[PDB]
Amino acid sequence: GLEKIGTWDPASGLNMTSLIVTTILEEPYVLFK
Repeated sequence: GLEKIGTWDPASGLNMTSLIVTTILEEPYVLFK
């Protein structure tokens, strides 16, 4: 039936109700040291 679903009021509007760096192994950008 008719149920309240939230309020309205003029101020409040309508109030309803270490970094893991993954990479690839690829020379020469990232090779295994």
